[PDB]
Amino acid sequence: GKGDNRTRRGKIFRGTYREQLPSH
Amino acid sequence: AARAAANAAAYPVDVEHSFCRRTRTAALSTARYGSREANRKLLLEHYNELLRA
Amino acid sequence: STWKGPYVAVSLLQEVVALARKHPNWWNIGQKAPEVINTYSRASVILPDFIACRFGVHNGKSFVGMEVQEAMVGHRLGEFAPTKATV
Amino acid sequence: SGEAGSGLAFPATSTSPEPAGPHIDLTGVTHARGKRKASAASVQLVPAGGAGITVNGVPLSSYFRDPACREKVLAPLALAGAETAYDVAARVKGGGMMGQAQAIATALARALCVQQPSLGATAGDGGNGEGPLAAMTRWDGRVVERQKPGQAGS
Amino acid sequence: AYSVEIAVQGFEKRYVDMACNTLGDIIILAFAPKSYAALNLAFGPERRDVRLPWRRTRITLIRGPHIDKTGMEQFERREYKSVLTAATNCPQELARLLEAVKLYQFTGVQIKMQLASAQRVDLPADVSALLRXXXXXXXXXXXXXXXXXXXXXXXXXXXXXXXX
Amino acid sequence: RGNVKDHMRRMLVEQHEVDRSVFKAVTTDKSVPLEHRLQVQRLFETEVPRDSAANRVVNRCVLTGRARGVHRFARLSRIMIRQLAHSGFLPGVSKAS
Amino acid sequence: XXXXXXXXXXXXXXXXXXXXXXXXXXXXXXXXXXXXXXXXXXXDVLEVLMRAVDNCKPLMKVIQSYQPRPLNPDQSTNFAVKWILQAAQKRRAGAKASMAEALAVELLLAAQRKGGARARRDEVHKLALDNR
Amino acid sequence: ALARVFGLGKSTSLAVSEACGISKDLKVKDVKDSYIQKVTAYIEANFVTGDTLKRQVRENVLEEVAINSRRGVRHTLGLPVSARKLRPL
Amino acid sequence: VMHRLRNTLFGRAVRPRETTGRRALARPLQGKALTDWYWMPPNESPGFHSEEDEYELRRAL
RNA sequence: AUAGAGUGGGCUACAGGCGUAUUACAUUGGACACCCACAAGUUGCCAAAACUGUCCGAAUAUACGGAUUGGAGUAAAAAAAAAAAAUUUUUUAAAAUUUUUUUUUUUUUUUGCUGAAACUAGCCUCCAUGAAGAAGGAAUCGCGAGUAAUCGUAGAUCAUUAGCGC
Repeated sequence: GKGDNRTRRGKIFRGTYREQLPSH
Repeated sequence: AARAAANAAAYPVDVEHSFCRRTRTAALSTARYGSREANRKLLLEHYNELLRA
Repeated sequence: STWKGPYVAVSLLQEVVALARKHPNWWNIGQKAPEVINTYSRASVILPDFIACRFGVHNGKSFVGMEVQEAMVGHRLGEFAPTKATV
Repeated sequence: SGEAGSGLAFPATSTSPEPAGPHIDLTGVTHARGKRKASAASVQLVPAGGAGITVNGVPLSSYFRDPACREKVLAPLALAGAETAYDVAARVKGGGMMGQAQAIATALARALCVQQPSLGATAGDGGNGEGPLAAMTRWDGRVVERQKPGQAGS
Repeated sequence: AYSVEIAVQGFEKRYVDMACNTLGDIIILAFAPKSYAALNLAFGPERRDVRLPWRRTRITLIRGPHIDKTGMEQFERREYKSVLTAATNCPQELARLLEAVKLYQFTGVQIKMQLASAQRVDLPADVSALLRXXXXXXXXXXXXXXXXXXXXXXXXXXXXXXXX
Repeated sequence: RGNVKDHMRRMLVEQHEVDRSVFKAVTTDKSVPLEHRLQVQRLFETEVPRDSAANRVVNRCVLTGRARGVHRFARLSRIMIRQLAHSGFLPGVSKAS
Repeated sequence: XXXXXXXXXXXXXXXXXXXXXXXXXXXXXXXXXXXXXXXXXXXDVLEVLMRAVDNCKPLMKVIQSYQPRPLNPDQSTNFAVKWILQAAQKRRAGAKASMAEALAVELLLAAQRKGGARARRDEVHKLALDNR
Repeated sequence: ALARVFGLGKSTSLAVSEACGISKDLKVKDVKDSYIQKVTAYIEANFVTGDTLKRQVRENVLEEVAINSRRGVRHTLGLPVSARKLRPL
Repeated sequence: VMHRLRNTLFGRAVRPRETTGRRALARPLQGKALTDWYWMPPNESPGFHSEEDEYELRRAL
């Protein structure tokens, strides 16, 4: 997971460090 | 922990208060009613209510 | 899913109110409720109480009868209706 | 003044076009432009002992803040041997760090060329000439090859 | 005291080019002093013909119908843009402009138009009294352009207010 | 194939207009009613047509009956997009670069 | 005089060696130069590197069949720094300390005409002399 | 800096150390045993020793397989519900 | 704290992520967008020369 | 009935074997901060690797790695107005405030998400358990400059689901 769950890096891999913009 | 400066969001509507520093101008826009003139009525009332401050 | 409305069991509830003609849960604690209850959908959640109820759940080929006991109270009923891929 | 076409198209697998000239302005301050990537840059050169060297507003040592990249900035300036006496005013856009360095290096080279003709290359005499700095005038306009419309396929 | 901006959208550069030239002919005709005898012309140095680049986006396709995952091909849409700039002081020729663009039909080419202009504002006398300087020109109207039988000669027209 | 059956589903999203469903969704997304959301959501998604929620639409193509590989770019499907593209009977979409 | 920069830069680029910053390998190789200073005066650095690489120059190359081929000396430098570095990874993976220490101790030993680089080096020298 | 406890995970480890006062950059060779008594007391203030938890989850999924439930026969079968090499049994 | 005056001046509130049901009103409606998606002629044009049956006529032979 | 609907499965099952990818097996590294470094990308603003600082190197399976499995869906920060005002905390001599304690206020985030319904079988967040794996034989594939590799990034279809696919 390249540190998927708990990092400041693997969470750009899981698309969460970029906080999802509010859209619909 | 990162967000874009230009949120440019959606799923809502408003009067969009904004200022332009380049030309020293405030900007308010229309969004609520279908016709343009009804919006001109709403923002004209908002301008009058703006001057109550 | 507890937020903003946690429980969905409407058709099951219509059948439960059909059972609830003398007691929903042996108010007349439980005595097995011999009248069979046969649902047609397993997306339903399980609500607290509902004990001693003979539930017949659909598997896509039949109806599966399973008696509910105290442990399966916080579950969704489709967890008890498999496709039988045993081997 | 009589400037001319200086440009080149040196690269392989993708061309380039830096149509911008280098020229001296009537303030005694020459201006020049350079890109070596699609990221691009411009310069403005004052013979001065003022603020010294400047890209992007800030002093250079914090903006660029790998040392090897800093001598990639200074390499035409160090090759010239005319380091100190000019205020270096410059602007950049785009890309990645040492691409910005070698781009701003090329632009600084061009401005130094119109300051001193013989050190570097120009279009003053038919787009030809030779000095120590004439090699790094014409930009290395290779960009990335395009990610291949096709497969890994392996 | 009226300002006009015309934006123009196209697919073939031929049609947007003819559109830009013909509306330029219309503007220069619309404020033309055809005779000397009345002499408040606006060729003030606001006036431009700014060209523009586009929105680079490539949209690719499978060539083959079934298996064929080797078979790719790239496809692509172009939008070519110009903006046309002028401004003027009397309204009757502005109406000649709007009726001029009402008549001459243009092929495949969108007309989006910006009409910031001065228009006077009534106030309730309380806020005029409690006034007793910056720009504050803030109306910015908005209109739809589709789903009701229009192939987009839409006119948007923000407004500028004045109440000293 | 069956493009029209989906149009019937779309028409049911609009005959039993989604506003009625979404307004009941408003009161179930409100936490202000302490309860009865379970009663409101108990029915009102069952008396309301189950085939009128906005997930049962699958967005098929319009030229043909394609149900997979559609494009909202120009409301067509890939093989037709290519056929119209080579024909050029489409709004200026040429082979790229 | 510029061949010092040439050999050092080829050392840097061959020290890059996996995809990464040549800043990372550049600070790594400069750390090897300073660690060479520390171990050398512990128990005079560009000096020992230039001596080590000029000790390590394979002048005539051989091609298998066995046929000798004359070699332009820039590829002699280029093979040279290569053989140094695969011997370096041999020693460092055997030590599995950093790589900077390993390249430092190898530049000292190839300066001292000793080590597996020198062994490979002069056997292919003599084998170039063999098959003429 | 007890990134070092074993019967627990890391975040609760630094939590228990913080709950008796151990900061970062301290080693296990630098804690006096009074703080060991304190952290053990805080372990029965916290939950204890993940093999006690492994016994606990043994009766937890014992409860789940006692329910005649197909995740129970997953746990008697070893199938991923999201490496049958490890199981909770 | 000045934006409170701008807020009560303009009547605004935090639009996303609060769970008060207002997002389901202020959302745009997709109802026009869902039914303008298709385009089916009825297979018999009321004007004239319907092609959808001319193809049947051609393949009848 | 090889025709249409309706409800629920199944199209994703799981001795084996094979193909394609990703992630690692560390120190050229992990972590954490930094300025939140500069992009493709202002036309009708936004990253990561790294650079700089700091912690870590015991066969520890390491603070590497992150597969499986249980469990739970929780914190606040900002500041305004009035009354009073010169109080809290140690040892056997000291310390923090000149703001302590009451009322009214008040924002901005927070809410598990999206969907009618997330057990199978989505996804998110946070705990806990921490597997193999210490670089891979025979065999073999791909590619010689802004290329491999490594690093993000954004577009599609899409209610949400692409982490690895394209």
